Amino acid sequence: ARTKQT
Amino acid sequence: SGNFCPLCDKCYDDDDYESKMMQCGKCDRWVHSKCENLSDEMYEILSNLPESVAYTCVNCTERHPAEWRLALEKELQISLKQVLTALLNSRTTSHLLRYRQQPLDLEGVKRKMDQGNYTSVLEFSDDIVKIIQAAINSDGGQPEIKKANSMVKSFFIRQMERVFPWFSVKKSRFWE
Ligand SMILES: [Zn+2]
Ligand SMILES: [Zn+2]
Repeated sequence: ARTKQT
Repeated sequence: SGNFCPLCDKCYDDDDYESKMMQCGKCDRWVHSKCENLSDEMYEILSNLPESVAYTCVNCTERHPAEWRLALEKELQISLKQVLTALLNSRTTSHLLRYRQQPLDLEGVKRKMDQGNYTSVLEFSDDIVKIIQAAINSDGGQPEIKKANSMVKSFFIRQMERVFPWFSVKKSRFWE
């Protein structure tokens, strides 16, 4: 899952 | 250079990474963690799921519950249980903390765990810190006990940091 943290 | 979150409609810049959002693998839109009712803990855990588990927004999710929601729920319980079994299987800590004589001991932690009542990493860790610190406060100045309690304390902190790197176990209100 892509997040701003990824 | 940007777009709007499909749920709350707040704007965002494509190059702004100072926010808590997930990008839908199908429409490429970014959605706020808050717009999926996700706590900061869950956002951190979601950020750590495998790349094969894509986030999908409400508009692009065809099957409910979305696959990422199922993976997230399971990952949290698995991670928690991981720490709990490691403590239950640890001879020294089990010795001193599983059975005593709201969770009063690790056995109480398990009943809570099994009943599916643990959602918060902070609450889970707090329950265990309480049990460890309680043992420490009642070491009775007995040195072999102290060495023992200090060891299970470091073991717990290491288990927590490995399973939950983003979480500050050392900041627990219950350490004295
Ligand atoms: Zn939003
Ligand atoms: Zn989408």
